[PDB]
Amino acid sequence: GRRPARCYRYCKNKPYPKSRFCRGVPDAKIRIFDLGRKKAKVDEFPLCGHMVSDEYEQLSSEALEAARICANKYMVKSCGKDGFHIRVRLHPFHVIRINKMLTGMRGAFGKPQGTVARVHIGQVIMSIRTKLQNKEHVVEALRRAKFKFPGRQKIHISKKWGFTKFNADEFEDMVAEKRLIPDGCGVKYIPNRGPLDKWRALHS
Amino acid sequence: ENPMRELRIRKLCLNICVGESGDRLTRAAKVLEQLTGQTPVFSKARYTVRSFGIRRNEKIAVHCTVRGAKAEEILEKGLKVREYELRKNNFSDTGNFGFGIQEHIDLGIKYDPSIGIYGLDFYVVLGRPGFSIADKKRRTGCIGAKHRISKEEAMRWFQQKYDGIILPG
Amino acid sequence: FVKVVKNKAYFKRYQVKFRRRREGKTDYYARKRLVIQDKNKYNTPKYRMIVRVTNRDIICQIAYARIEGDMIVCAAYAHELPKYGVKVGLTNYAAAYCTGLLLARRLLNRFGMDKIYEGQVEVTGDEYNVESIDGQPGAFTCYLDAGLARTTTGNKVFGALKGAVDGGLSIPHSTKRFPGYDSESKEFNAEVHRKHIMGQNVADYMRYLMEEDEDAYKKQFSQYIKNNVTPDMMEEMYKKAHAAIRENPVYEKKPKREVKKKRWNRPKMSLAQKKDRVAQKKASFLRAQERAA
Amino acid sequence: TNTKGKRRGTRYMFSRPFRKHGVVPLATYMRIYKKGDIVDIKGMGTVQKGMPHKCYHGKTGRVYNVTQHAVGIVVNKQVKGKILAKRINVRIEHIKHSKSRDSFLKRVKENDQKKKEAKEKGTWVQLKRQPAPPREAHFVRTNGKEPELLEPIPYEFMA
RNA sequence: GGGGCCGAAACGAUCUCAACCUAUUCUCAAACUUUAAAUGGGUAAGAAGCCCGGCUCGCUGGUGUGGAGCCGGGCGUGGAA
RNA sequence: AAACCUCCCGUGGAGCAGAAGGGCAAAAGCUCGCUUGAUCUUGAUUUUCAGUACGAAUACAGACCGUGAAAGCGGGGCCUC
RNA sequence: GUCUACGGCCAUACCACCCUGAACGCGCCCGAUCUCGUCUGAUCUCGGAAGCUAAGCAGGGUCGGGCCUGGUUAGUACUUGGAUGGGAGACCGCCUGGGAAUACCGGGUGCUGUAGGCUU
Repeated sequence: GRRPARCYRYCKNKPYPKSRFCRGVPDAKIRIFDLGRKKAKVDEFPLCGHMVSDEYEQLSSEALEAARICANKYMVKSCGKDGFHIRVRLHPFHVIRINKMLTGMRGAFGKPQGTVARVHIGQVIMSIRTKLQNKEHVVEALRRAKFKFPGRQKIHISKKWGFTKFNADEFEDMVAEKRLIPDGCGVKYIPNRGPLDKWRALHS
Repeated sequence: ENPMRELRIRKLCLNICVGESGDRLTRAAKVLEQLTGQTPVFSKARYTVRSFGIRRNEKIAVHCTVRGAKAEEILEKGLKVREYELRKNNFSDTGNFGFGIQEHIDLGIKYDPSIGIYGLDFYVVLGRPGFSIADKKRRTGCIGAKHRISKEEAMRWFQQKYDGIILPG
Repeated sequence: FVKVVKNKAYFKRYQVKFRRRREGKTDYYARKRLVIQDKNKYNTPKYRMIVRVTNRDIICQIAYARIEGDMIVCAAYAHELPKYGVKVGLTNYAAAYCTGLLLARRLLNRFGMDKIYEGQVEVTGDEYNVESIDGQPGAFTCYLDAGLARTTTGNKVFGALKGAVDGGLSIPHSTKRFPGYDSESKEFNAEVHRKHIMGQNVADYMRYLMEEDEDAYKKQFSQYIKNNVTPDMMEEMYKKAHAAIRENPVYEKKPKREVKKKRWNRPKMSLAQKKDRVAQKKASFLRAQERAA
Repeated sequence: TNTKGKRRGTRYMFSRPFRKHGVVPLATYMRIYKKGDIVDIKGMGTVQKGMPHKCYHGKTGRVYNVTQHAVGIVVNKQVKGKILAKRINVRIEHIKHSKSRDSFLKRVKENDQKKKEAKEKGTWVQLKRQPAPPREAHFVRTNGKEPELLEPIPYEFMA
């Protein structure tokens, strides 16, 4: 029992997050923001397939859940139950409002309906990483998740190694020369600016 | 061959907590009065605790601080009660120690029917000559890094002065 | 484990206090009240009586604030008193009076009022103040600076105050902090203040020590014995010291000999040496594992 | 309608900058201010007495009265039909010397030096300031090498 | 610290699972901010200004000190578009 | 786990009567000593402004004072009702 | 070169650890009758000078943190003005001028006023 997404598609008002003033907000539908084999190192999922928005719109939490289930449902079936790691990079913080009828607009200020996620042009919505032989399994599964989102979205396969900020063609040599240390989902960048005893902790 | 890195005692703090107030508190003041030789100073409650039966701004405990050669005589008398025995946990991380007793009669105080049993609580503050920088008026400052008293250094000072037989744990 | 307080964010938010505040010398709350002038005065200097009693000396100075830094027009130290005939006891109340007296007489010498505003010569310890003489240049005025010193009754900071006032400096003050002002009966005894100025409070102590045991007398007043100072002769010794200040308060500079020009301190290490050290340490560490393996 | 308070919207105006809180520096207090000095206003949040109104913040005025520990100045405030030359009383911590005038005074002294000089010579030296002229046609050289060709980049989707 | 396990028990051992700590990482804030624009708001761009010499002051005043006001005099080369 | 004492860290993350914002660390906070500048009287200015009031406030001036050793501070409440 | 007293700018000055201090100094330190205040000369105040750089303090160092100043980020984001520009809209492109902030990578780790000392 709610209004369609056409009413709240555009970013019309200022950001209105859930805070001390904005209280009494019902809980967002999306709770888990990443699943799969999330307990995995960065050496086994070097694909980094991304979902990139193309408009300046609002993405609701139930729309994120709709594209979370359908992308995950086929992705388990395609490569396996633990052959992937997916994330959603929109956390819905903006709170939309209702002017509920039973008077007119005599003192009409809105009541929270739910959360919604503001997105910019070119900002990543959904990120999927897996092995190299599941490239076409990720692209067409993300096409299935496009139908759960309003507006136009485009599919881009990034050149980044996993969910890190480093380029995938040159991720290996820093590991061998010891400038990068993996720690679970991410990697540790080691500058030459710390104490030299930290350098003596490695290189031995 | 250190000139004045010798570990002396800065103060000996004595406090008695009768628990609530009143006639029990003021009768325990005479216990600490004759033990030291100076007028003790009471202490107020910080706030209200119905669990312990105290309320705001209440005379709970009485405390006194002893300096000079009077402090070590009390410390030497208190270690007779404790059999020259301490524990590893008694020493603090700041290189100080202390212990609590249960009966003041064995400290040379004669028993009284009205003035009943009141245990003590000892805490020893070790120090070096030069520790008064952190609490004087004009030119304050932290007392070094290797000039501080560590937990390990406080253990061996007791073992050479009073033949420490401290059990582990 | 528990949270570390001094993290990166701690030093980012941390605002350091003033350099003299961090060192702990200047009380900046009282400084604003002391030295700042009224804006309708238009660069009229506000002279201040700086007294700083250290462990083995007493420093008395006169200052007024310019924007580049306050100007010490005249100064007087307690270690100059041996020239006037004070061999020992340079950090006592009596020496505090002389260095306060020395600064006032020295200051009057520069501006040209040695003869005018003589002050107290028969010094007693009662209330005294300098009245401006009509048809004459005005009496000098300044304000006492205790700094961080606890201003209780009988402090040495007020001893230099009495010396400066008797020297001929019009400083506003009361008799509440002078030694002799009885706290409970609320009256000032001038005879008690005279005893501290001439130093009979030290004389009574040294007479007390010689009677009760001799060896503690040797320990306490060591250089007093070496300089042949007995309680009988100190009063006129100070009067001669007080007298000798009066005729010649001017200060002569010590001649500067040619400097040897050698560096006792360790100089700052350069960047190239900084870069070489870490490379050398890395090379030594790398060959250490090679020898081990 | 908003309220008519004295300090409305001064959350960031009368606030000290980052890592500049604490004791006010003593150089601002003991500055000297004569009559006719060009003075700008910047309200300081530490002191509260003698605080100027927020409408004068960032404006400049001229000194007409100097009291013991405050300076009265005449500012130029515009209210909806005209500029009022109004008189305000303000404490010292909100008072700074305006250096807009200082560039003109150092120019007058330099001009008068060059007015007494060349008076025995008679030469009309250019005395007024001039705007930026055309760039005075000049020869530009390249040392043998040819100017390397630049190229627009092909498009690749960075995101 | 809850579940157990070898333990009479033991910070003895033991797989953990929990909150906490330390380096990371995703996403924000009209009533958050270290930073921080563009557009704007005041000024000044000389004669009502400078440089001199001197008198008055009951205000301030080591000091015909400081400040203000009065006089007399000289600078026109009209002090950015 | 919270009663009382000591040591160390502690840019303030507590407190300043209240709603919120700003500001404050040998303070403007906590605790003592003394006091009633919360006293009398002209004028000027700011705040809403029509540049009119009321209220609030800001420098002063003339007095009597409080406090402090003094500089100074104070003619109500750290400022915004 | 360096120190003391009073400061100006208020982290290039702070923070953590280590090393060195010749001389003057600054302090540590020894006591409590007098001035003074505490439960206690621990603090404060006073009277001193047997010892000491152990500490404070000064200087130096850390592929140190922090801070200051630069490059990169980036002519990106943003933005004055303009179009009978696009697009269904959301928004975007162009002309005209201005022009940021992260992450990341470099350099530096107090100058200075007066008076008074030491290195005679």
